[PDB]
Amino acid sequence: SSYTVAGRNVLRWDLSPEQIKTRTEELIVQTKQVYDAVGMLGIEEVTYENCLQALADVEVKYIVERTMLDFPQHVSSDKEVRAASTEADKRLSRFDIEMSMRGDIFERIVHLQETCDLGKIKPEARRYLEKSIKMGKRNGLHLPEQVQNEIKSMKKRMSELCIDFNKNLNEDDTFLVFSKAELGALPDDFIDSLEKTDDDKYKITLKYPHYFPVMKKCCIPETRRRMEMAFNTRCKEENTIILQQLLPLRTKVAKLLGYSTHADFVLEMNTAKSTSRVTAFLDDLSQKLKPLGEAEREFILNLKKKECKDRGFEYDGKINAWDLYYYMTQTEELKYSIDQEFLKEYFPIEVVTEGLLNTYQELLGLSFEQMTDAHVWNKSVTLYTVKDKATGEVLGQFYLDLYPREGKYNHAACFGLQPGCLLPDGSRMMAVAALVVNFSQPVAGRPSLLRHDEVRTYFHQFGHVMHQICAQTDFARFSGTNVETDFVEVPSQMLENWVWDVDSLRRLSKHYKDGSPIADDLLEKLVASRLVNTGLLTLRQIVLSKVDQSLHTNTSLDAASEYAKYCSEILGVAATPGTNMPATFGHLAGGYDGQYYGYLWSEVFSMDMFYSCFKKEGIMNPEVGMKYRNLILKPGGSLDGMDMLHNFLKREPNQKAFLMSRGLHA
Ligand SMILES: [Cl-]
Ligand SMILES: [Zn+2]
Repeated sequence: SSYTVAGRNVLRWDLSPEQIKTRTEELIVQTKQVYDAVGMLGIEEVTYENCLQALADVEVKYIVERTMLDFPQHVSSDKEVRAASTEADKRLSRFDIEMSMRGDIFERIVHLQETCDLGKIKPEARRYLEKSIKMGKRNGLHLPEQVQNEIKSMKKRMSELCIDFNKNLNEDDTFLVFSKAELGALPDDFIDSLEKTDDDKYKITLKYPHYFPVMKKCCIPETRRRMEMAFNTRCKEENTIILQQLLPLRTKVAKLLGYSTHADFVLEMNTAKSTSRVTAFLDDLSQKLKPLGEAEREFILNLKKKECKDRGFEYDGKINAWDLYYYMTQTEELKYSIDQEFLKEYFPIEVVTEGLLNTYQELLGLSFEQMTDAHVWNKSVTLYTVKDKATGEVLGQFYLDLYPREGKYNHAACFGLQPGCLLPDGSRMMAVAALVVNFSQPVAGRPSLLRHDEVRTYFHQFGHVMHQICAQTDFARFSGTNVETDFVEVPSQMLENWVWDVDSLRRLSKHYKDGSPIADDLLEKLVASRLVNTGLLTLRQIVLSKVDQSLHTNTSLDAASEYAKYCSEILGVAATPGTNMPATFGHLAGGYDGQYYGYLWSEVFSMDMFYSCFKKEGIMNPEVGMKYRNLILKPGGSLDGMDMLHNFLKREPNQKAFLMSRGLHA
């Protein structure tokens, strides 16, 4: 039933290494049986029930079983279960490539479109049919069989390269060792948490909770230099080898499919449509931010000269990559009176989580209840059940996995586990999501204290959770977050706006000892500090967006060189010789390849919506929140992104709101 919880979460995290391997093969047997059945049908005999429905039914069954097999590599504490899940993921990705490239299925899907009365099927059924054919042509099934086989050969190779690129980064355990003197100006609560080694020194990993606090706060520039050198050479040798194979393969395949470049190939499936529009979007936006960057660079450089004079260090006359976060943090302290180590005392994990959940219950018309003694992949992970408030309909569940450990995904993300789609049964399948982040854990009496950007990250991922859960579609491939890649960061970045509002921030905050609120004064300063460093922060995102495009267009260019070019030309902060940032750039192997612009692309749509509707009619208004839920979250990828923006805005979007959020004009 669509009004109940029990029996609707089919997922299990019991699995032994043998159980993953055996179920991978079983799943392939069961799924291939359906594709064989559809392929065996005569061309004249195919119909909705035995071809279209049969494939869509098995897609649901496949995707659900697959996430019990491919997800444990990201969250299990057992190393052997992670490797089995990894090897399962590689196998199943080769299986996907085989089924996607079957000419007999593609032949029958095309025949069904010409002969079937397209007006009698649902609009999303027409979409399934149009997209399935589009995929077929994008997999080269219109080309000769000898070309198809070559394309297949390279796609299997590219899959394994992509999986190896990210595995190398998650499995990395590079550390550096420093004395107490070398970690100067880092707080005691940071340094006491670190592991002591021989010769009374401390161990610093290159993880996000270690790296950024050192680069932000450490006052010894040699320490910052060594940490940045280490961070931007993680997996250098092995992932440089991967990129040198990966990028030319992407080109070679794209050219065989009839595209000039790989960037052109991916852009066709995005709201931006074409690489010309992306290049124009980034160059135009780079131009507008240029004066902000020039001003921010000049203030930072003056500030360095003062600190170098005061502390008596040598002054090299430039902003190095290792100086960038340090003086950006310091600019925030001087201009907005914000100490992030003071401010986090007001954001304890329990108070933030409660505040976050209360915010979006009210806004989106939902009810969350935590489940007790829930089946989970770790003791520290919790499970919540999402209900519609008015109807009482059970929309989905989400897991919260907030704390770091050995083997876990290093970065912030949201994973789709179950789609919110129709079954063969006729009933609705319950959506399931996992919020994955890395904030400190409670030590003794001191609880987990969140910095403001950690709260924002928490809100970011919860935007993906709500998208995954509120999305109700007929078919599995359109459900949840399966939208255009350059649209998928609309719902996530949207929710970040509630972390820059005074009323919302007061609702999210409480001091951990005495329970006092943040001062009215300091809340104004926090909301006003949104603009601080915005030039260089946005300019860095343009560098990455530009690099990502360049590496997927002209693929006879050195990746590190290309990064250093845009670093100097756009950001005005040089990449340090010997470091290759692209080799660490996990988005290039995690499905944002040629699509990293999508963050900035989406932020235009998120700000335009936030300013035009939410900020006008009150940011906690249920009618606007329900209008957002129904028009943006609910359809999933069953409609185009730009149509879903049109339905909400009643017009095409524009950059006015985005530009106002940066402090510009048009
Ligand atoms: Cl052949
Ligand atoms: Zn995101």
